[PDB]
Amino acid sequence: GVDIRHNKDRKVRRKEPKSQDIYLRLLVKLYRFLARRTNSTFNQVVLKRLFMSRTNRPPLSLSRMIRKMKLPGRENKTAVVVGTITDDVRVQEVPKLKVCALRVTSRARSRILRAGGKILTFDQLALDSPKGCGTVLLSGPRKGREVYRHFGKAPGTPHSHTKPYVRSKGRKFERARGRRASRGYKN
Amino acid sequence: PSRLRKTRKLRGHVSHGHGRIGKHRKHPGGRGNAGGLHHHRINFDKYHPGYFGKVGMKHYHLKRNQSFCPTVNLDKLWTLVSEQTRVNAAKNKTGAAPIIDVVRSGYYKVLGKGKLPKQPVIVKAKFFSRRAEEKIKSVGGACVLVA
Amino acid sequence: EPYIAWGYPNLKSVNELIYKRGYGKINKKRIALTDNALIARSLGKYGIICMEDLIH
Amino acid sequence: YGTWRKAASLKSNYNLPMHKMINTDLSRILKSPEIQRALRAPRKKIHRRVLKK
Amino acid sequence: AALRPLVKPKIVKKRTKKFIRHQSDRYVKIKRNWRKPRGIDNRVRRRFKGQILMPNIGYGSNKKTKHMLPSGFRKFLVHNVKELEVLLMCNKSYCAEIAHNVSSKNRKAIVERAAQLAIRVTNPNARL
Amino acid sequence: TWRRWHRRVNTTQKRYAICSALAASALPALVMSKGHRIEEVPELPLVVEDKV
Amino acid sequence: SAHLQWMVVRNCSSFLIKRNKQTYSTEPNNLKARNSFRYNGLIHRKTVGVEPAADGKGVVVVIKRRSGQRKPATSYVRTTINKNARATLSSIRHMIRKNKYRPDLRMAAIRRASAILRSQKPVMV
RNA sequence: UUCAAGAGGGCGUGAAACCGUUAAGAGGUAAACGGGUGGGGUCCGCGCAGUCCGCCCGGAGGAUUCAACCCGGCGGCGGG
RNA sequence: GGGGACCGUCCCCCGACCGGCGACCGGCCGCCGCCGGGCGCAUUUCCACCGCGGCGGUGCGCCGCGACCGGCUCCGGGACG
RNA sequence: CGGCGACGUCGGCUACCCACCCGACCCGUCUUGAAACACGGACCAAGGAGUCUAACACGUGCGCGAGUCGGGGGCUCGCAC
RNA sequence: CCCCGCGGACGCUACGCCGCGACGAGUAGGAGGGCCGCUGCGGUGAGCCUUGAAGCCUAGGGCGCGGGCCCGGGUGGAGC
Ligand SMILES: [Mg+2]
Ligand SMILES: [Mg+2]
Ligand SMILES: [Mg+2]
Ligand SMILES: [Mg+2]
Ligand SMILES: [Mg+2]
Ligand SMILES: [Mg+2]
Ligand SMILES: [Mg+2]
Ligand SMILES: [Mg+2]
Ligand SMILES: [Mg+2]
Ligand SMILES: [Mg+2]
Ligand SMILES: [Mg+2]
Ligand SMILES: [Mg+2]
Ligand SMILES: [Mg+2]
Ligand SMILES: [Mg+2]
Ligand SMILES: [Mg+2]
Ligand SMILES: [Mg+2]
Ligand SMILES: [Mg+2]
Ligand SMILES: [Mg+2]
Ligand SMILES: [Mg+2]
Ligand SMILES: [Mg+2]
Repeated sequence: GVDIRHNKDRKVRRKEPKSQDIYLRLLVKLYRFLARRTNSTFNQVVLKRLFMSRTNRPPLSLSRMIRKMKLPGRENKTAVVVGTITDDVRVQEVPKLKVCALRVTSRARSRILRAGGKILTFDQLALDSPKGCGTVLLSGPRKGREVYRHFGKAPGTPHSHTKPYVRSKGRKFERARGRRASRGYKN
Repeated sequence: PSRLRKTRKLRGHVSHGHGRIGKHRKHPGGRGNAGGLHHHRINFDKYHPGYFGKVGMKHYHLKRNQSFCPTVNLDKLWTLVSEQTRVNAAKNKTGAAPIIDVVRSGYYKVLGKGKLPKQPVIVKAKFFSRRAEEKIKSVGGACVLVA
Repeated sequence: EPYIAWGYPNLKSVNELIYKRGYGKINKKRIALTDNALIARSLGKYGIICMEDLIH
Repeated sequence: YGTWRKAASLKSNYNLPMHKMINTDLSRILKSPEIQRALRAPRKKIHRRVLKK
Repeated sequence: AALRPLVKPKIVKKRTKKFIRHQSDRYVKIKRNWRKPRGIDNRVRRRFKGQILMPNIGYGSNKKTKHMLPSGFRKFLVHNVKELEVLLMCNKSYCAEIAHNVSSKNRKAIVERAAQLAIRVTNPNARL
Repeated sequence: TWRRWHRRVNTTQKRYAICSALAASALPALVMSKGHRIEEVPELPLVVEDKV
Repeated sequence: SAHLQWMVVRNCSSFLIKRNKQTYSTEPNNLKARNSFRYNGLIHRKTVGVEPAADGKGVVVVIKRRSGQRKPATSYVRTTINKNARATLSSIRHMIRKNKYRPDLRMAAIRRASAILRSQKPVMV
């Protein structure tokens, strides 16, 4: 026998979408071919993102996209997000944007198009830039979710600022002993 | 669908996934939140600090309607009116500023998170914050109060 | 020391070990050294382009 | 159920759902010159195990 | 005389006997259908020498000769003539066989059509 | 008797499904694959006059 | 589109036979009668099928016309070839190759026509 | 009698445990079991002078007709 | 309260130019293919048979033998330094 | 390349009986340790044990998205479905 | 500018097919796959069936690592 350990042999990663959506699987076929037959690493990143789950494909807001596309040298580049583009009602001026997204909210789409912008699907992006040249690959905030407030060190340990799980918030719900020096301790 | 569950896979395995040594007994450790200060103290202190004890003043017959006061921020303030209102105000030659009545839209207090566009505007609200009023005045607007 | 037997190989030992049982770690795979191209692709940048170079 | 350029007049909030893939003709997309210009040549030769002599 | 397959490789069976259940010899209540022993002290499970062998994947057949009849064909179950015509372009690798509940008059027609199409039937004289 | 026999589906989901079914009813491959003998039908979105 | 419809019928179809570790597909214009994207006889803009003639002699070569894709009544043009085997195979080869009409089915159609003609010639004693 | 009593009034089918008889085999380390062979037996193989088919050569025979042209129909492709 | 004006989307049209006839289709042409009918009636074509015919593929009903090649392996001779 | 081939033989490592060589203690279970002088088990048939509700948490799939959700009510000949 | 030959195997259920390398103990426990099996519902098989369903029996033929399955013979008599 050989002296090796087999507990890390199988790498845990998406090799395909768990989704049964046929349009998603079709453009997965398209970008699988593109990744295999081109040297571009953009295609590989896009394919692995297409495999991902919804929590790993967070929505990207219009404001965040505009802010990332306003950076110097990104003029006339295509903003590519593997996910949904969301309207942000906190912004008032929408510039002319060339955009490729898996999904676009109806209000975001109307705002982008009335601002003179252009919206593409991923097959159109493959026909436009097959190697992903002239693109800005964006992503929504991956940790912008409520669960990440509860993740981390336990709430009852020193120097932890993680939210606890409480059915209600109020002065009677997890505020006395272990939360203030007057009631035992605080940490 | 019961055909997708672990019980279908656990047929033939004698302990049904609960171990041979410790088994699956009725209630080892108590029922519910039993022993939260005695033998589940570590769990309660670790994950629910503040669980035990009283804090603050009690108040009988709380009527939540009395304290009902929804709030809106200045970054969402212009979404209470139509797009036409803001566009006409922006392109208006005169000093006429539109009125946004947040009470009509269902808010009582105007908070001052975010920035405003550079357009004068008259805001009607029950309550204002200091910074919201300052930011409204800095764009040439006015804050009026309603009851 | 209790687990190994070791010593000083001579030229014939090096030759026979490389020629009869020499395999290369090429792309994390165990590939038999059946062609000098296998050596030259991986170790050509060091001047080693043949079994003779490897043995030397 | 509405058009894509006008909402349904008998459902009061409904519009037709949007495609995430406009052109589903995978064969045409792959045969297109713009895709073919960007590809490397196929590696269609099979390299089987060499019996170590 | 019989129709011959496209190729006739040598079929190698790693094991030719059935895997009988542990102690299925000692009891009638225990059928010979294989059940994995899960007892804490079971010597068949522990794989002591001289005991009943346990089926595992190493006994798998060569994929080139798996599911292959001793005639060289692979069987396909047919219930009528329409199902028989699917083997028209697979004459020399797949052989039809008529389902057990197909009546005698209908299986006569299936046999005739298979003879016309040069499809081998594993049970051509079965209700007559 | 309180087994939760019923499920509620989002109205947008149900409308989506209706749209998908209607779109698929106009493709002869899908109707033939449901097995509906549309071989002499002159036009798969088959429309007849109001007098019917 | 062919790929879209294939993603719908690749596993859910009334022509699908999944049995004995084998898969067959029984739609009318399928050469080799296999469940496959290339040989599916329904999902393509242009398909070719070879069937036995209405009587017991000859073949029918049916090809899908280009225009009426949504009009199944007129979508297929059927011709009957009732010649000797070599001339029949030449005719089918010229229909597929000369027209550039789906040339990936040429040998499948030729072999199916050979099978049909061989089944039509009388059985031996 | 009935289609059937190998449906005969606790009667559709009629499993196993268990029992009787018949047939074959065996028998001093209780039976039973795994691996490997051997012998016998029951069946299977349309087994019993052993496959088909593509082209070419030769011989002996048939038949519309082979190509190319003419007419008509129908498709594929291209057209500023 | 009505009735208007304006704005934003729309629904049909009158129209000129722009990309294409497209996976929305017809008419003409041009090429090609197929089918049907004529003509073509023989050094062409096709059909079935025979030879213990040749070349290809698969493969021999059963039981067997040999040869050379290559892989692995265990041994044995001979010679050189 | 050889031999053999229908009422006697040919092939069928599976399947029935038997013989021999090697190997082979009775399962389940609790247990550090079971073949145990530890417990249950004479045999066979049929039945026989992680379920449903509610509430949470995380993961995954779907739709919409700063929104989302009609679940309670109401409208559609009241009702084969 | 292919043409005395107008011709040239297979493939690619892309959830498919192919190549190369290393590896394979397992209680408690976890996970995946199951064209393993049971019962019922919606679809579908122009499915099967009194010229014989279910069930049961079987020294019958086989397939699968296996769960199991298919086919022959008998019995059975209405559904699968
Ligand atoms: Mg391990
Ligand atoms: Mg276990
Ligand atoms: Mg304990
Ligand atoms: Mg077996
Ligand atoms: Mg038993
Ligand atoms: Mg133990
Ligand atoms: Mg009877
Ligand atoms: Mg009875
Ligand atoms: Mg007896
Ligand atoms: Mg015990
Ligand atoms: Mg003890
Ligand atoms: Mg024990
Ligand atoms: Mg003892
Ligand atoms: Mg005792
Ligand atoms: Mg006890
Ligand atoms: Mg008992
Ligand atoms: Mg007892
Ligand atoms: Mg039972
Ligand atoms: Mg090992
Ligand atoms: Mg293992």
